[PDB]
Amino acid sequence: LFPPQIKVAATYMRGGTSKGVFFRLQDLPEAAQVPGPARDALLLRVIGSPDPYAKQIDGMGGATSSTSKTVILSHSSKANHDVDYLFGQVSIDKPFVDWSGNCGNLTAAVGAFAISNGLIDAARIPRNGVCTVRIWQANIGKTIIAHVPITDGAVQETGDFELDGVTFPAAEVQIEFMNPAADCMFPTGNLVDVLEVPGIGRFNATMINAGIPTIFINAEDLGYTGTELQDDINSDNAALAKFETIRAHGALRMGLIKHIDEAASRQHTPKIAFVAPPKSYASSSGKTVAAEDVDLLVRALSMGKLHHAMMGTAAVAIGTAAAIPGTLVNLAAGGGEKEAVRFGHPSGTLRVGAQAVQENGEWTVIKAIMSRSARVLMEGFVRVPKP
Amino acid sequence: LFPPQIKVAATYMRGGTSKGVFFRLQDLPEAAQVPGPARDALLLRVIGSPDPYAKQIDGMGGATSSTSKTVILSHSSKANHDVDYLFGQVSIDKPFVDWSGNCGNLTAAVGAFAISNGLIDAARIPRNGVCTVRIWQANIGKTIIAHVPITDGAVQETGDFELDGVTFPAAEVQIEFMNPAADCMFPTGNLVDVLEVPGIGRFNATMINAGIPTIFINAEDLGYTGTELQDDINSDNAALAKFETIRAHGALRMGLIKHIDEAASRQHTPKIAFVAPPKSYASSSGKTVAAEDVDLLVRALSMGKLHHAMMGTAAVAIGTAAAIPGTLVNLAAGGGEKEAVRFGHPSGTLRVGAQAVQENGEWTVIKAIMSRSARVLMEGFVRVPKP
Ligand SMILES: [Ca+2]
Ligand SMILES: [Ca+2]
Ligand SMILES: [Ca+2]
Ligand SMILES: [Ca+2]
Repeated sequence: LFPPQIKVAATYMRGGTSKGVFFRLQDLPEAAQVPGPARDALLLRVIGSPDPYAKQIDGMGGATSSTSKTVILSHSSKANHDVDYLFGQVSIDKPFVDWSGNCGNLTAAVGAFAISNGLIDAARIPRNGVCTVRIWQANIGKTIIAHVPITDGAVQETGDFELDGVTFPAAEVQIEFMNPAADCMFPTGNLVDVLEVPGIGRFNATMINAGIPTIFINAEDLGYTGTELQDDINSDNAALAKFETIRAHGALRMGLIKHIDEAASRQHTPKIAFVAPPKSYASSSGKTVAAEDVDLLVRALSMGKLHHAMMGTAAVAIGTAAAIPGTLVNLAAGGGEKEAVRFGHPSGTLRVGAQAVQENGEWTVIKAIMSRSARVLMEGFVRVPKP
Repeated sequence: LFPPQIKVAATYMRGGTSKGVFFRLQDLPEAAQVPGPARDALLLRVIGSPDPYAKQIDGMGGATSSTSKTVILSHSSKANHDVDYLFGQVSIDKPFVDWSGNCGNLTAAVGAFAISNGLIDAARIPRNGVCTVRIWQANIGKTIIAHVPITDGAVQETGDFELDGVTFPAAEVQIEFMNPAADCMFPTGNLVDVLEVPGIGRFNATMINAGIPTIFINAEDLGYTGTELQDDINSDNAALAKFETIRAHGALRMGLIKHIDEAASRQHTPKIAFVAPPKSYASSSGKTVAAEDVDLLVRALSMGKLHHAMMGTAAVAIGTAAAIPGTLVNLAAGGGEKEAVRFGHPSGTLRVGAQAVQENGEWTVIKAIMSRSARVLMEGFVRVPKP
């Protein structure tokens, strides 16, 4: 006996440079309406994981970190919030869904999905204009604001706003990551540190907890320039192994793990990235990024490979770190106080703003801001074999 | 000033080791219900192409040949057929949909889709048992038969049938490719030819038109063992170019194209593949394929890269060629008469049957047979901006 597949109401969306499968909590099977193995098993099967072929041909996944993602949204019980946002990074190779972080790219899609699916107080949705969606990011306990355009009572998806890494234009969605610093911003208590990896090297690093726990290293310390593309790194097993050990040692120094061996099973956080001063390069689309077009270069890894553009959470970490004089990110951008930076990633450029202000002689960051876009790709029902 | 996206009823399915977006003809926007610019533009946009980033983040595509596919199905008005099947291979990088060939992997999905969407006379569907779907493959003008299991009047999707390259088991769907040889099996009139490839060299090749036009060369004559996985070839841009030049010159030699430059925008057909005698190797999943487990090894390229498993149409070409004594495929399997072969591809093994009969010095093949599986991944509506 092999019962028919179940059907679960879902929407497949692009948010920024990421793709995800979005669910209303109430649309999930009863067993999956709370965190736990039942929920994880459903999401794993929807995506096509675990997959020893690493192709996700038997699911909704695209076999990359940017395309192996799930989102569960529900009404909020938090004061001054409209929607609760839970994000699951679905492992391609392991039966594991990681709930330890946010997805900054899908935030624009979160706002749109909430409006389109009855998760926002109707009084907050104008007939035309802007719907300000106040998102409670339930993974990290942070407020994120999405300013979603509205036309004729519906989300305005289409438009002429272009973002590097996104093939086609769409409507601009402004996002505000409120109070991004973990609440410490710098867990080591230092703006810069030296990560000692005995027998491998010594590496200047800034370790910051804002957007997502992130370790920034200088490109030159790795023999890189910061202009590298995926093909320069992602077939280099030695380089990948090196990034992973530095990430592990950074995780230990940040107090995110107690023993170095824990890093193997904790792949999603912290992120590791490398920075450099402005330099001209051809992006992955063949478009020239001039040194004059950027304040710095940043490349980041996700789930053990160089990311094709930039993770939204990592973009928050870049903006926040750039606003603090003396961080490796700030110094790559020429030092001094900074309200915003435009950085060069493999697919082009991204501008992120972060207002740092002194209070009691210490830096505080009110918010980090960026613009993304989002659109529905498919809507209806996903199917999996009966649980 | 920017109209909403349109909704198009569609089903996203896995068929064999491929994923595709399936449409009823009548569900398409009127402009796309005939061949031409409007249809190709729509399918490109659904998939997320052309994409200079080569990631298909802004569409249904998975940025690989196995995952950049569209299918248009309708009830057949042709005598002795149930469903008209039109397959479009959507280019990742170019504004092109290739209509020159079939997709053998998606054939099982075509049968299931036809049953589930009223494209076959209900009187032909048993309440419980197997529904024999007669498919008119409209790209190549051939009959293909799909034997789809039925439970309680609906397609039985789930089951315990396992196929190398498919993550999870599903219901077995037996497929029959009727009279696979082109209306000639060997367009050159020879079982093995010397293919002259200007700027590269000359190669012994079997060029066969069955399932899909295919050029077969010995692994050793290209400097390979036949045990190669994707990482051994797909980052070797010199090797890839060499393959493409040979593929182009083979296309010309087979009379598929009139001029060598036509191969640039005819990428789906012909295919190029290399063969070897049985050898042990670890598959892409880490599973050992023992030499005793197979009759030969075959690796094939699709759209310029080594394929992750095997194309279904190339599997037909392999089975058919193996059945004709003296082809490079037959010789790789040790020669003599063969009614079926199991070959090793990067993902494991696949068995194909194709009995050949000799009369008056000529071999004919009534049918090529293999088993696949299919399942619905998502159903509902895809969205694209208003055309
Ligand atoms: Ca990628
Ligand atoms: Ca293919
Ligand atoms: Ca129709
Ligand atoms: Ca592939």
